[PDB]
Amino acid sequence: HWGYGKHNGPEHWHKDFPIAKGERQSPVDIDTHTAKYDPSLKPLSVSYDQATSLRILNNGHAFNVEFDDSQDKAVLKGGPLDGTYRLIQFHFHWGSLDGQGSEHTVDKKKYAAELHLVHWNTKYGDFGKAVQQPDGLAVLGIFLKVGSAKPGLQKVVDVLDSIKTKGKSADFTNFDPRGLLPESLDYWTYPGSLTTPPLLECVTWIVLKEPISVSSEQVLKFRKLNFNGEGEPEELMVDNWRPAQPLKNRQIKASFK
Ligand SMILES: [Hg+2]
Ligand SMILES: [Hg+2]
Ligand SMILES: [Zn+2]
Repeated sequence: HWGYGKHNGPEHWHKDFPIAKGERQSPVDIDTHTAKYDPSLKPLSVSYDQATSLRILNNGHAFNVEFDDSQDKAVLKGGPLDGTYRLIQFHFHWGSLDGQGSEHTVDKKKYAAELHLVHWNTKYGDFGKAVQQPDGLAVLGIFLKVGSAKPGLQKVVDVLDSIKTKGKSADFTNFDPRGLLPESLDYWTYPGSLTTPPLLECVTWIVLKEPISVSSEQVLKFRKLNFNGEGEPEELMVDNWRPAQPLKNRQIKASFK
């Protein structure tokens, strides 16, 4: 069962998920001097005002904040995207130290964490169907640096106690993901994959240039979570990130000059 340790971590995934060595795997290093401004991108539309969060869940590898996605409540459109993509869940990847934790990197710089807001292409009807398509998914990726507290993140931080171990969930309604956005919507975009098994190559990545700042205390609370389920040897949930993968035959575009 895949994880992030020595015996079941990213170096092992290809054995059960051969696509791990595929042609459009994620994450990737974003070489800022190789990415090219793309004037054919429309502005990005992040419409999260009617968002309907339901629950937070520790899934053994991270925590998902889940959303009701049966209607166009929280949606991503515009930018490199055709049509409407519905928010289904968000989650983070983080490190054991501030010097690591992000999945994407910018000129090889690792941020302390990365937030992924996962959306699925509404013409495919549901999420399961979206993941059979090369344009099924769009992930908004937002870097986290240690700094000032992010007030919009505190609700999440405060619930972590109650979902310490694998399989625990807690009610998590009326959470507003807008509080997790940086001021600018400048981004890089490339065709990629999910960064966890089964590593399906269904993703349009939209990675914001501007990181959000979180507090040391905020990040510290992420690191108190558990990989293991209740009553098992304690393995702190830390360093749940896949390192950068071969760019291969791919182009990263900027939305900004
Ligand atoms: Hg897991
Ligand atoms: Hg796909
Ligand atoms: Zn992720």
